[PDB]
Amino acid sequence: MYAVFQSGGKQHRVSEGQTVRLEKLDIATGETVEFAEVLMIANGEEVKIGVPFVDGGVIKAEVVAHGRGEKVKIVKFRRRKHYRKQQGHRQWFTDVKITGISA
Amino acid sequence: METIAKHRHARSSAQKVRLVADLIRGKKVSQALDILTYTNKKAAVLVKKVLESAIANAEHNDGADIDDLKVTKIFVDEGPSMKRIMPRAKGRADRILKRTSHITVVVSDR
Amino acid sequence: AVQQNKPTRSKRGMRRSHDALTAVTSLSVDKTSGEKHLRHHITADGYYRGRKVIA
Amino acid sequence: ARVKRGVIARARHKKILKQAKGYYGARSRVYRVAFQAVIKAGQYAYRDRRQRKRQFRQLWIARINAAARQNGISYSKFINGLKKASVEIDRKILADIAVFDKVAFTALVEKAKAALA
Amino acid sequence: MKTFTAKPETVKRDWYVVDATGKTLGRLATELARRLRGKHKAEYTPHVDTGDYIIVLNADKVAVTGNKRTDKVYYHHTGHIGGIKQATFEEMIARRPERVIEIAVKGMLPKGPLGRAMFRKLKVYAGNEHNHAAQQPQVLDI
RNA sequence: GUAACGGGGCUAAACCAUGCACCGAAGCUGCGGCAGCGACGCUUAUGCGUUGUUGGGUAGGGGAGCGUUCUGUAAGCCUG
RNA sequence: CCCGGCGAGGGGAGUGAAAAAGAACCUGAAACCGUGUACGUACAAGCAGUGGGAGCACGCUUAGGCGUGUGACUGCGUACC
Repeated sequence: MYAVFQSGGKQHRVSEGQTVRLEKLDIATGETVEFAEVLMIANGEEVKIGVPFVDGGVIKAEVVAHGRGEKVKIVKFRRRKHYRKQQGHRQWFTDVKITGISA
Repeated sequence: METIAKHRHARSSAQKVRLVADLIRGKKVSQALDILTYTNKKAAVLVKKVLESAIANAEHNDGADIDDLKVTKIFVDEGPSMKRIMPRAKGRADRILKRTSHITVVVSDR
Repeated sequence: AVQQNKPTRSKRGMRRSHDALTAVTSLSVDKTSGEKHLRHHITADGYYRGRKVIA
Repeated sequence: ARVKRGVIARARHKKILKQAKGYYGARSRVYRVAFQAVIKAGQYAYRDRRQRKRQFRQLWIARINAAARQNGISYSKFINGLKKASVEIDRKILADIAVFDKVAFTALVEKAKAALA
Repeated sequence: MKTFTAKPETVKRDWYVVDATGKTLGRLATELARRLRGKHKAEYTPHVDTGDYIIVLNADKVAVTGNKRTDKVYYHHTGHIGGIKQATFEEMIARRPERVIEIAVKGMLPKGPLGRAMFRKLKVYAGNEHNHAAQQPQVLDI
């Protein structure tokens, strides 16, 4: 069994018991989240395709953690023109655990 | 059980002594002595003396047996240089370097 | 004529890869004294092929 | 008030030389030559953060073409049919399904053909 | 998730056999190169080889259009001063019929070690017989 | 040294007319984050909340910060 | 006390909190030169890196993972003042 859904401007394909990393959400740790815009559900030889959404399809997950990713460096340089510049960056994320797929 | 021997401030070049040092690495002591006896180079004499000193140390300070010894390590390093002057033509002068080396030998039963 | 760029230690080693010395394969044993010597040479005591040649 | 420079200068040079680990020759041994090797690396990283996305989209499209021509349609017609059928699955997921599940891909191709008919 | 990538230790490959009688040179070479590189599989990977082995028979019976039998010229140079040499399509077919198809296909493959390794899976003969019956090739119609 | 299509090769994979798809950029949209300048409401010790818009740069002008040696707070505080 | 030419230089024993404080003697950085181990390299063309990416060796957990070193093959790419 697997399902497709959309979050954070991007799409994911998941099955039960999996941990997924997404953009930051506004929900506290230990709580439950529900995704109710599902694009496809597959259960072996049974395949349901949305046009664009499946009727009565839901994914339930639980929130696990928030955090910050690895650091990146930004470097800018123009030769023979006396110009240089530097910067650093880190990005936020959320982690969820899939508990249920209902078609 | 390992035993050491050193010769410090020896009048030669490390490059010249490493050629002889490479012949006797990992070998039995009797075979090493036989090899060194028939090499027609100046560094053979120095390396031979260091090896003999190492064997004597091993059998006097540590109670070892000659028939079970093996050359487990050997290396050569650089020392200080002496600086001299050599005249050339039309009033020019040049520098001369006299190079020196340190020689180390390690023998063991293992 | 002189170099335009400084060579590398890698090139130094590659050139020196033909400079190794060669050892003697084997030594011979005299039939009377039992000493070791170079093939076709006399011993340090004065023997050659079982006969004393030099006092 | 006379001030010396040794400690700070050494710290700066060491900081720069620690980022050049793994390079060849003087580029990981000498400061003058290793300073230039870090700036260029930064520039290349900045450009590649943008080239990555192009490369991955191209790969997905090639795989989808290969998978569709085995069921009997081409990439352009397949995409047009999905657009007319109102399916909104993206190329990443389409390539994933093309590689790991072929019954579902055949189902999608039939849907597109029916939409185009 | 991260995108799938093929592994050279586990890849399937098959053996095919093709006939070249009365076929157009370039329009055959396109398909040959495509299948040698492996662009017809959903497991295609740019830095891996995922192609098939192909045998070509009757190489001295390919066809060309127009006046190309007398006007197509192959050039090369020897490395000595003045050593430029040329041949015509008819002379090539008379002397070394396999080189025609071989050069045509080689021109259409990636330039580098991987392309040179791709080229090794093509086997061209000038007649109607081959000695690869132990590999059990399948007939392919292009 | 082929050498007046980048190459292979092309009788269309050339040229003219009509139509429908798709590819293609750091352009536009989507999600997350930082900063500058205005307008409007509580009210400011000069803050909060909404909202609109902007952030490629040589010569050169304006604003805000890091680290080093020495003097006071220090007959204090850390340290075999 | 021992090897060595009644050498140069070294190995033990002993002094001292410390001898890698031994007189070439507080601390002992960088260029530069060596010995040992892991991986790669003898059909392959260019500012030597960046994006992707197998295989091999090793450390925690022994559940999926995860970290560290090397890096076949492949897209892009002509130093600084």
